[PDB]
Amino acid sequence: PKIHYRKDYKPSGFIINQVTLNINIHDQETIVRSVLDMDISKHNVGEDLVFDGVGLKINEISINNKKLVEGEEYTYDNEFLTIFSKFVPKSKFAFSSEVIIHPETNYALTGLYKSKNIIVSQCEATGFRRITFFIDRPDMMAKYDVTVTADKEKYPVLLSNGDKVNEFEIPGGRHGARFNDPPLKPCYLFAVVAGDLKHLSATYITKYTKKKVELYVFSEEKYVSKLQWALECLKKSMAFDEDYFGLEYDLSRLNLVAVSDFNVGAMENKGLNIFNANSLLASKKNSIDFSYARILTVVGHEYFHQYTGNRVTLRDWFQLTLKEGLTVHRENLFSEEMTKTVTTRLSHVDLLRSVQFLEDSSPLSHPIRPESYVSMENFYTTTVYDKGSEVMRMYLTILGEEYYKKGFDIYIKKNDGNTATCEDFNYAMEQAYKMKKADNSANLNQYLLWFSQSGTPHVSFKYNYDAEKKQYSIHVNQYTKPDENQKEKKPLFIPISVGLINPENGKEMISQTTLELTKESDTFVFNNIAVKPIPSLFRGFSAPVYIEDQLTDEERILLLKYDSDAFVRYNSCTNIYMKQILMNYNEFLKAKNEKLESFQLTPVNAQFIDAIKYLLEDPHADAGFKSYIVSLPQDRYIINFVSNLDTDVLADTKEYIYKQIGDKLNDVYYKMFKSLEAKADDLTYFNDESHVDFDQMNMRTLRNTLLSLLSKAQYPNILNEIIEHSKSPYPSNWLTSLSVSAYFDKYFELYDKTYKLSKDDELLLQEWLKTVSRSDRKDIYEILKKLENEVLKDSKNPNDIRAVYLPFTNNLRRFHDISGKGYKLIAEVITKTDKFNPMVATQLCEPFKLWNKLDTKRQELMLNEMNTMLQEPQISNNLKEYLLRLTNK
Ligand SMILES: O=C(CC1CCCC1)N[C@@H](C(=O)NO)c1ccc(-c2cc(F)c(F)c(F)c2)cc1
Ligand SMILES: [Mg+2]
Ligand SMILES: [Mg+2]
Ligand SMILES: [Mg+2]
Ligand SMILES: [Zn+2]
Repeated sequence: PKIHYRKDYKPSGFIINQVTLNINIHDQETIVRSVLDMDISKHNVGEDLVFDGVGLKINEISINNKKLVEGEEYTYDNEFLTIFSKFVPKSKFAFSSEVIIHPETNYALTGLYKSKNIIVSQCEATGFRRITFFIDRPDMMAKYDVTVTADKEKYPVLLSNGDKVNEFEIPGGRHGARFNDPPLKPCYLFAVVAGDLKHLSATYITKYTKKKVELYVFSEEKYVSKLQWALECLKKSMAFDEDYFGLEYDLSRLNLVAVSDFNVGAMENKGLNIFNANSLLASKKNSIDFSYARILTVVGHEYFHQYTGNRVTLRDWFQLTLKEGLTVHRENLFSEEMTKTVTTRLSHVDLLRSVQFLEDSSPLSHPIRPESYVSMENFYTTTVYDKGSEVMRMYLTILGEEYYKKGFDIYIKKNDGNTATCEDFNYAMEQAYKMKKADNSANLNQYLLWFSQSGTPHVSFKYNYDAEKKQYSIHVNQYTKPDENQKEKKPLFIPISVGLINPENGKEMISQTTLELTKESDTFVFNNIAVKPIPSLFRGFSAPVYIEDQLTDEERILLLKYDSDAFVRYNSCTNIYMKQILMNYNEFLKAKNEKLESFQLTPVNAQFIDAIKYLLEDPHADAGFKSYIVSLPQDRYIINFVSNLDTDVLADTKEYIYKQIGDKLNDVYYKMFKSLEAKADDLTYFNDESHVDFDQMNMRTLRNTLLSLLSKAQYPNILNEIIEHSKSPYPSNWLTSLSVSAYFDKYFELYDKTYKLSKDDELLLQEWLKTVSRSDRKDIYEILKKLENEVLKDSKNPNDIRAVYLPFTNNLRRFHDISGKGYKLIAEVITKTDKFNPMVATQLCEPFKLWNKLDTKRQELMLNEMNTMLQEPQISNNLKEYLLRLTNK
């Protein structure tokens, strides 16, 4: 297994200047002819010419139109085509090849493949080599001239990058289209699509150049009525890049294409963005509310890549976070501006501190720019994406908007049209830093440790107030635990956005302030502080760290009620919950270990419950924020704070705390569930796909959260509400009715009702599958078997497999059944999936990421299943390398 090392980067001895492709799609095979106009680079030392080429069937290869012969002049081992250096020209030459590939049976969904009746490519990271021979790395930038031919009846729509410059008929019912893309691009941005596609289209006029851009959104005919929101989102994305960053689209046309079979969310191929249908298609009758923010996010993300990834690209794959972290950050700015809801930022923090913090304390922990890799298909991690985004966001926090925009424009102007590295971005940010500090000696050299140092920093606080001096001090300490990547961790540049709240009136005591912590510890002193404040720390979650606020629950309640910052209010609530959870967990654990016949549990803080009621009853307070405060922290957030976590004890702990709060607040919950109905379920715009109301969707989130709490509590006659909820036109509601009916004898009645509502829309049926999978049912294992036999069967669609199994893996009580039956089940699915889709098989390993954080019995059970998977003779490269790293082999 070849290990690639970041320090080993060297430019190629060759240059590829022009790619001319002929892709001829036939019924049982696809023939790919390619001419590469090539040259010898200044770094050449007379080496063999080695092309990447994976799974290609060679018909012929030639240099300068002279056919090469296997064995004497070249070897091919199904991975590398080697042309011996004595046959490689010493000046400009043409390399040509004709190969046969087979998209119909390409179930791994990389390279050229068939998704239902659509032929589609996926080339990032190293998938272009599955289509034709290439030096398949992003610094080999070239011009592309691409012709595609196909049966006209089956494939009337043909698309590739660039301008369509010819269309022509071919004998035998075939036709072709030629696409010329003159701007240089790396091969991972190549794409081709062929199918019987239907579309919506619009014309966008850019802000400054006033160029007309044609926008096309494509799907199969059955779902063309689900394209409208995506088109709206694309217009919004273009306007935001113009308005915030001053950046306009440079091409005449942008196509977005939905396909049913896709390994991830979407892909930014230049002018031809290709999407998982679940991240492009929606309608109000056939989609849950989550689809609307998802499509906005993913359309936005792929659009923002046109600058941060496409026009400025990567020198090498170790720079992945330079385009992904930065594009996630750009999408976050966009979505926060579009939704105007605090829950957009809170949702990203919620994901980071559960999923990404877990990764960063697991054996898989890596920095956002790793030092090595074996599988690029395993490289696309929440660390690279989401911690990367927080690292890109910290530059904006440090510089402020005006200087951040100045630094970003420096980055774009200096690197437009070229490859770049993480240092290039830090350099541009540093220039803005010098401007802001009015100090040409200022630098961001320490900031580079965010790219190289793995692990989550811990930031802790102590305070001092001198009432006579009116002097307040915040003493701050930072610590990152040593791990496999650094034995000694260095202090980072941590920006701490802070406010000081007057506890008597709730008002701000200082102006906007960002503490710059650059040492292992520092003391920040504030004068003329007239009363002892409550500090509001890491406003907006200003650095990706474990925050240890050292506040009392009384102080946290005051912030929860009266602070100005949504994150600090949410975090103060989180911290109150965590203190309770750890305390009750240990009490339950003691009772279990000591086999106690009786014991006591510490009750939930009554002033905390009073504060929740106060916020819930405030009509001016935000419904999305309300849904967060009545929900306990994510299990994957909690696990970062408990060694040898017994999942049964945690489930008992959560149950006690929810029952404590519900015993006091259930009448409030029910009153709110009823009073929110009119605005939450308003149908005024149900048949307008352009009208999306994120506040209204948050009201539905709150109602569906409250209904779940009330159903679990067996609130009197709540089943009446559940049944009426099942009749709502909104899938978010009627799928919720299925979920919350798990606690009643009507579950299988609603199972059948909602199945019939879902079965005729591919994506809605996947949402139904997720709802069943996550149902809190004692018979969930029997239910999963029913889904397997009746709905899923032997589908190779990743959306189907992920929908059936991943939600169930979050069932704390049942997935972690002490028999190990849940670990056995998912391991069987992983091994089965690995036969045809190694990338998705590795995604299905997600529940095992926390294996060494569980109690010792469950550690043993998970490890046994992982070792069983590792012993499969046919295990893929992806899955083997992932499980070897995860099990510390
Ligand atoms: O969809 C997402 C996550 C979403 C983005 C917005 C909301 C979260 N991310 C994709 C992305 O960054 N798009 O810009 C992304 C695209 C291709 C690959 C990828 C595919 C393969 F088939 C490979 F083999 C491979 F090595 C790599 C992995 C990820
Ligand atoms: Mg092949
Ligand atoms: Mg405008
Ligand atoms: Mg299907
Ligand atoms: Zn991306």
